[PDB]
Amino acid sequence: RTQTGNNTTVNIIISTVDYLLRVQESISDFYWYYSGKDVIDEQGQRNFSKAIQVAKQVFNTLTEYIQGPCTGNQQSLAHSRLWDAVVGFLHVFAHMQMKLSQDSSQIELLKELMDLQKDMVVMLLSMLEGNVVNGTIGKQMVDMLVESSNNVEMILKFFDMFLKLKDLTSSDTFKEYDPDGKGVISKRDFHKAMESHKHYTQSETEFLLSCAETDENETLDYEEFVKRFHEPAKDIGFNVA
Repeated sequence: RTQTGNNTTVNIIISTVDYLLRVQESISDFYWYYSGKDVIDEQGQRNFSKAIQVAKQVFNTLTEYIQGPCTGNQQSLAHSRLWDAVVGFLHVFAHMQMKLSQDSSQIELLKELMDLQKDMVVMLLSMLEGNVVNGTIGKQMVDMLVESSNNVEMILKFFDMFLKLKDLTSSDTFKEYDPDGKGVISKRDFHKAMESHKHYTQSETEFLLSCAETDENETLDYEEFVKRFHEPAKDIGFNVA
């Protein structure tokens, strides 16, 4: 952050967040390109992977900067332009978290994006390490969240809609629909399960059915479905909470 002895000082902490802000804008533009189109091609999916890797590394560098309650680094990044990058990533996450889930060919991209979200939330947690009551960092973070209100609402609804999935699949009402231990429920019986659960609204039920991949047998493995959509929700949502 500061080279005391040297005549001239260069703020690497601010240069890193400037690069993060540039790369987040690039990712947002590339998403806006790939928004209207139904399916993402292989080249686009690979470019997303490389950009997500770069952003993940930058986030890890920043969180390594701001651990060991480095007060100077924390204050500098609080006054820097990090909040714009965070509010951009929040929008990108909130929309791709709708979009990639419906398609069954973007599982790897979805995992990369949910890992990037976890790292961003970890850096946000490290931002508040050793916080004081009514702190400037807390106030700026609340302002950033308020600016990104809608995206946080959609992310939190997505997380809840899949956190209730474990309770649904471990409930006895599901066991009487599937009395066998094979774990491959039919798509028809799965919809009857969502209807009987009556903890899921019609929109949530139809979205979960759409996001459920089924083979030519018209049956899906609910075990694999929950084992794909539950743990990322759990680990990211715990840090958000």
